[PDB]
Amino acid sequence: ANSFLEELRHSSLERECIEEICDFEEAKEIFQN
Amino acid sequence: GLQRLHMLQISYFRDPYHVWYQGNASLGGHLTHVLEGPDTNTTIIQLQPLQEPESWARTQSGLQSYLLQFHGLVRLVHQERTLAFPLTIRCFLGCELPPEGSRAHVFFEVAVNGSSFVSFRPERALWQADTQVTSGVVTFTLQQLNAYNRTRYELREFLEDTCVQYVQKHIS
Ligand SMILES: CCCCCCCCCCCCCCCCCCCC(=O)O[C@H](COC(=O)CCCCCCCCCCCCCC)COP(=O)(O)OCCN
Ligand SMILES: *[C@@H]1O[C@H](CO)[C@@H](O)[C@H](O)[C@H]1NC(C)=O
Ligand SMILES: *[C@@H]1O[C@H](CO)[C@@H](O)[C@H](O)[C@H]1NC(C)=O
Ligand SMILES: *[C@H]1O[C@H](CO)[C@@H](O)[C@H](O)[C@H]1NC(C)=O
Ligand SMILES: [Ca+2]
Ligand SMILES: [Ca+2]
Ligand SMILES: [Ca+2]
Ligand SMILES: [Ca+2]
Ligand SMILES: [Ca+2]
Ligand SMILES: [Ca+2]
Ligand SMILES: [Ca+2]
Repeated sequence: ANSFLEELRHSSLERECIEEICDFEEAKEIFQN
Repeated sequence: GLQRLHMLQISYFRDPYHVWYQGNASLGGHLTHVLEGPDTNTTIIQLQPLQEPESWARTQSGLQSYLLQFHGLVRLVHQERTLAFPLTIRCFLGCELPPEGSRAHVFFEVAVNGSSFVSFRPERALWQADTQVTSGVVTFTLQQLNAYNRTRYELREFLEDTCVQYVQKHIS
């Protein structure tokens, strides 16, 4: 999930997809594939 | 009479990480403040002692925090969608108090490279595109601005509450 200016922080599977719900683009930002 | 505080900010971005700011503010037709400098050292001045030392220092602090957040948002749009540099952004904003007594009219319009881009709608505190050219950049910028309390409600409150009280106090 995104909060104000959080997206300037490096992507994090734990912070973004486990502690929060992440959308597909947020997941892709972690995969870097 | 129509009582108002206008604020203008021009931001020249040489690249994502460096910006030169140039701005000012006016109460009616009277110039009251100037802002100028690189992102690392932006000078903010009240031309006349309108606010006492402590209160001015608090206003300056809020403006410096805003500048870092504004730059941060431009850097984020670039990292996520790619922006073509150099670019110039102009923010023109303010509050206008009708003589009759109705609710203050406010605005916050953003232009990029001299053309209309996005602007704030205070009724529901939402941003809309002012350009009809669709792009990943416009869509993303609007998604971000419409996603947070900070860029919606806090921004509306700066215009409708902080700005309005400033006009009521320093013009009279
Ligand atoms: C009214 C008091 C007046 C005192 C005297 C005036 C001083 C004048 C001196 C300076 C000259 C004027 C020029 C600068 C104007 C700055 C505007 C400040 C607004 C501000 O602080 O906004 C805060 C929100 O910021 C945010 O949300 C940060 C981001 C905002 C969005 C910007 C939109 C640009 C879009 C860029 C996207 C990228 C596009 C890519 C091409 C909310 O205000 P607050 O913190 O006071 O809280 C109030 C709630 N309590
Ligand atoms: C106020 O700021 C604007 C930014 O576009 C600038 O063009 C204008 O000349 C400034 N006014 C003064 C008196 O410096
Ligand atoms: C803004 O204008 C500059 C200088 O003309 C140009 O190099 C740049 O691509 C433009 N950036 C935009 C439209 O975001
Ligand atoms: C807006 O910001 C967050 C939502 O993520 C929350 O902590 C806060 O309570 C919200 N604002 C208000 C006034 O409810
Ligand atoms: Ca998050
Ligand atoms: Ca995120
Ligand atoms: Ca992310
Ligand atoms: Ca954890
Ligand atoms: Ca979190
Ligand atoms: Ca993202
Ligand atoms: Ca992305």
